[PDB]
Amino acid sequence: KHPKGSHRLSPKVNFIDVDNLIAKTVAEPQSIKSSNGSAQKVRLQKAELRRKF
Amino acid sequence: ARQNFLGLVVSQGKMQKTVKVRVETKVFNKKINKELFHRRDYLVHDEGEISREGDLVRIEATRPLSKRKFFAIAEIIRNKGQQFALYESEAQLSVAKEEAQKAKEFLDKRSVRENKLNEKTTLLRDIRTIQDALSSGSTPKELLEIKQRYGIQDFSQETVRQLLQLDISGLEVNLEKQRSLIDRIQTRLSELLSNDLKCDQFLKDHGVEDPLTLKKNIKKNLLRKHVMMDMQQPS
RNA sequence: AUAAGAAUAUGAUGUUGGUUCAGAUUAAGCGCUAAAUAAGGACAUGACACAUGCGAAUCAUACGUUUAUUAUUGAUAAGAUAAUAAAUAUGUGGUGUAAACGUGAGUAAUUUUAUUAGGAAUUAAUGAACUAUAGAAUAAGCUAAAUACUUAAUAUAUAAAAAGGAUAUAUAAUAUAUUUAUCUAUAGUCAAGCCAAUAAUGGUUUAGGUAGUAGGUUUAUUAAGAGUUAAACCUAGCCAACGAUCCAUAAUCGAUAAUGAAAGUUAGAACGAUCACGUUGACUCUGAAAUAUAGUCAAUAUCUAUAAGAUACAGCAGUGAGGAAUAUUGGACAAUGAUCGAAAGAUUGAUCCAGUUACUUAUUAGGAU
RNA sequence: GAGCGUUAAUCAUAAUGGUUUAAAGGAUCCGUAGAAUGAAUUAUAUAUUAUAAUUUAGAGUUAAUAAAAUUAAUUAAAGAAUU
RNA sequence: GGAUUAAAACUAGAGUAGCGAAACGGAUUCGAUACCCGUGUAGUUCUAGUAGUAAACUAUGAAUACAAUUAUUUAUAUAUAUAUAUAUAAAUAAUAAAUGAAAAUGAAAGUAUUCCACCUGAAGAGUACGUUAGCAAUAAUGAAACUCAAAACAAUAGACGG
RNA sequence: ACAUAUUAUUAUCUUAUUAUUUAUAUAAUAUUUUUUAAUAAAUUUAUUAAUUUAUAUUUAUUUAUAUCAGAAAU
Ligand SMILES: [K+]
Ligand SMILES: [K+]
Ligand SMILES: [K+]
Ligand SMILES: [K+]
Ligand SMILES: [K+]
Ligand SMILES: [K+]
Ligand SMILES: [K+]
Ligand SMILES: [K+]
Ligand SMILES: [K+]
Ligand SMILES: [K+]
Ligand SMILES: [K+]
Ligand SMILES: [K+]
Ligand SMILES: [K+]
Ligand SMILES: [K+]
Ligand SMILES: [K+]
Ligand SMILES: [Mg+2]
Ligand SMILES: [Mg+2]
Ligand SMILES: [Mg+2]
Ligand SMILES: [Mg+2]
Ligand SMILES: [Mg+2]
Ligand SMILES: [Mg+2]
Ligand SMILES: [Mg+2]
Ligand SMILES: [Mg+2]
Ligand SMILES: [Mg+2]
Ligand SMILES: [Mg+2]
Ligand SMILES: [Mg+2]
Ligand SMILES: [Mg+2]
Ligand SMILES: [Mg+2]
Ligand SMILES: [Mg+2]
Ligand SMILES: [Mg+2]
Ligand SMILES: [Mg+2]
Ligand SMILES: [Mg+2]
Ligand SMILES: [Mg+2]
Ligand SMILES: [Mg+2]
Ligand SMILES: [Mg+2]
Ligand SMILES: [Mg+2]
Ligand SMILES: [Mg+2]
Ligand SMILES: [Mg+2]
Ligand SMILES: [Mg+2]
Ligand SMILES: [Mg+2]
Ligand SMILES: [Mg+2]
Ligand SMILES: [Mg+2]
Ligand SMILES: [Mg+2]
Ligand SMILES: [Mg+2]
Ligand SMILES: [Mg+2]
Ligand SMILES: [Mg+2]
Ligand SMILES: [Mg+2]
Ligand SMILES: [Mg+2]
Ligand SMILES: [Mg+2]
Ligand SMILES: [Mg+2]
Ligand SMILES: [Mg+2]
Ligand SMILES: [Mg+2]
Ligand SMILES: [Mg+2]
Ligand SMILES: [Mg+2]
Ligand SMILES: [Mg+2]
Ligand SMILES: [Mg+2]
Ligand SMILES: [Mg+2]
Ligand SMILES: [Mg+2]
Ligand SMILES: [Mg+2]
Repeated sequence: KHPKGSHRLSPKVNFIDVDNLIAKTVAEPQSIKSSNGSAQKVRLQKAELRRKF
Repeated sequence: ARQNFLGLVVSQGKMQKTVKVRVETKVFNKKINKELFHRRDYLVHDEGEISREGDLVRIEATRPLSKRKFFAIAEIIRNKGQQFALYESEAQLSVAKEEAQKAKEFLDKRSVRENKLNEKTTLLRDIRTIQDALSSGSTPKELLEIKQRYGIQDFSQETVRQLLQLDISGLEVNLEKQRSLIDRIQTRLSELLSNDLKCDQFLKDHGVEDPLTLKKNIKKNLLRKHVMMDMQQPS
């Protein structure tokens, strides 16, 4: 018998799916939004470079 | 993984669900340039209270269970402590029965000796009446009684000789038979080994298959097993 | 891998044995002496007391307030409205000060340090503040007004939100567009809590210690284990001559410094890592995290405004004191950073430089004849 | 040598030691712990260790045979001399 | 940790011839709190205890493996043409080797292994203080400061010796 | 001996503050609630001040426990 209130087995290792990690962390913009603004264009360029990296 | 140690249970039954386990680890002492064993006692959780003092157990790290308890019993590697408890209980019953039997065999022997001390008749005197009545023809009722004191219904010269037999005599004959067997076994094997042809035949006669193709030790054991199967089984 | 001895006993000899010397070094002081330059350091002592000036501000594109001009209105000029250009940070607001800097008092470890390819309770509806993506941003009240605060609405058992401002254009205050902010969710990044094992000074002429003490069960509390804290009920344990308990002393350590052939020994100033503290003690608030250099009360000292007041230089410079002994009441935000701001920019005793001082190191301090 | 000296300190400079007679064998033995040490063969293992089986050279038990009359405790006696 | 532990000493009760701390006398002597003599108390003896100390010495802890000889005893065994002879151990003596400052050790103080106790200049000091134990005397444990460059052992050659 | 200073402790005494926990109010505020005046608008309704009613949030006093600190003892 293992101690009462304790887990008999060790917690399961968490294996990372890089495809899922990429999908949740650096997801692509869902729509091709209209970046007519100067600040919108800069933000779009920075986001694209960050996602590529 | 969780840190596991091997140790001997050194205390049990003093705390509820807690035992003390002695863990010895190997360390190097730079000062004396020697690899030493370092010892430490662990307070260990025993959920099932199965372990006993003397057991060899494996303890595994757990969550904090008390101020000083951080390990639990994970397996009983050897259960010498549990065996000790079982053998002690059995001994009390086993010894009581034997002592009762021996006490009854001592009182019985005492009664027989007391009974014999109540019979004034003595072996010498009784054997002097069975040898005078057998040489004179008189048959006083004492003889009939003597035929009950000893069970010797018939009074002949070959009945007093069987009333006075000493165990030593039997031992002397058993010893001669024992010596004969040993001497015969040795001479038989000694001769067999001297004659390889008679040896090969000997093995085949006793049921060996191609004894010729055998080693000295692999075959002398067969010869020894056969010589001792021809002087101890037939007798 | 790199390992040297010497002087001193004795009448003389051999040996035992201590003492001292030859080497290197310093957070050094002192005596005598002293040229320039470059670089590295500089109160180890009283966590003693401190005159004076500085070290934390910033935002006017949150709200409010105040001018001037022009136009319209006001049949006489007091005001109103809009545009434009300024002013206001002694009004309400936001963000910033849990860091950095300094110090080593406490701390010998239920707490601190170091280490491990350690662990679970199998750690919160925590983001602190950036990144990627998606969605949302509603109605009242209170204040003079608001991106203040309060109460509601709707948003992953379901719970739990918000905020507008600036600039254009079109409308008749509204709508779009741009720009900068607000809120929520998911992941990442950064970053937190808890536990184990091992090691960490001297004294037993401190030998017995312990009574929540050791363990079990349950509730409360927490994101979370556990006599961690509080309550209840049980068992009689737990630690200790391989040194318990107690006392004294001390911030700890390194790929740092010193030394040695090396194992080691010493230091812990300088560089870096960690911990603790900001005159002393306890407590509370906010918060993911604070017994916070905050707040509350008390203690000690000082001060002026005499108030249920303010201050506490272990931030920089500096002064008195103590001591053998440790420096400028300097310059600059040019560089690297940090904070505020949409930006323009503002602030920065962080920092960068210089000053003082042979404290250390290095170079130079004239060759041929 | 822009230092030199001196004081205060740190490291190094002999245990690749000793205890009849020079500092140092505990009066003696018994025996607990020892994180002290300790036989043989073979087979495994994760290996100078562990486990299992097997073995008798250390250490013990019993008996047989021979030998010895001491050392403890207790009780019962003797002797020369002395006053 | 435990047990035993000379002599002296102590507690209680018996004993007390001889011996004999002390005490009191006689001598010796310049003096004689001595050496010598007398009278001689405690003690020396026994029983029941306390105490755990000695030059308690081989000034040498215990165990195991091992190494060259002789001599002398002892023990066991063997043999005989019966009284010796031959073996194997132990003890002791003198040695080789080895070790050692040497004196010497000699089966250890040799060659090795294992475990325990103990030492780190002299003096202060086995003292002071504390503690523990004891009826007590005491026993165990056991420092530091100050001071010094000493201090000690074996051996050598002398000098000296009632 | 002892006179001092420092620290620690407590079956003791006093105790700021705070936390937790009691009891109380003709306590305050908001809402609800029962009525009542005054006032106002319109021609019943609203507002204000009271009373009744519960609810939540506070406040004052109060009970108990713990607690900085000081006193006494050791
Ligand atoms: K528990
Ligand atoms: K000299
Ligand atoms: K010397
Ligand atoms: K110097
Ligand atoms: K702004
Ligand atoms: K400073
Ligand atoms: K410190
Ligand atoms: K906007
Ligand atoms: K201690
Ligand atoms: K300094
Ligand atoms: K700057
Ligand atoms: K010696
Ligand atoms: K006498
Ligand atoms: K002797
Ligand atoms: K010994
Ligand atoms: Mg020197
Ligand atoms: Mg400089
Ligand atoms: Mg200082
Ligand atoms: Mg404005
Ligand atoms: Mg303001
Ligand atoms: Mg801080
Ligand atoms: Mg809104
Ligand atoms: Mg509003
Ligand atoms: Mg708000
Ligand atoms: Mg709300
Ligand atoms: Mg909702
Ligand atoms: Mg003392
Ligand atoms: Mg619990
Ligand atoms: Mg506790
Ligand atoms: Mg309780
Ligand atoms: Mg300190
Ligand atoms: Mg160190
Ligand atoms: Mg430092
Ligand atoms: Mg240190
Ligand atoms: Mg410094
Ligand atoms: Mg603090
Ligand atoms: Mg403080
Ligand atoms: Mg404070
Ligand atoms: Mg200060
Ligand atoms: Mg300063
Ligand atoms: Mg001075
Ligand atoms: Mg400045
Ligand atoms: Mg130089
Ligand atoms: Mg050395
Ligand atoms: Mg020795
Ligand atoms: Mg001895
Ligand atoms: Mg001795
Ligand atoms: Mg034997
Ligand atoms: Mg007597
Ligand atoms: Mg006399
Ligand atoms: Mg005794
Ligand atoms: Mg003595
Ligand atoms: Mg002695
Ligand atoms: Mg003797
Ligand atoms: Mg023995
Ligand atoms: Mg003594
Ligand atoms: Mg001599
Ligand atoms: Mg109170
Ligand atoms: Mg207190």
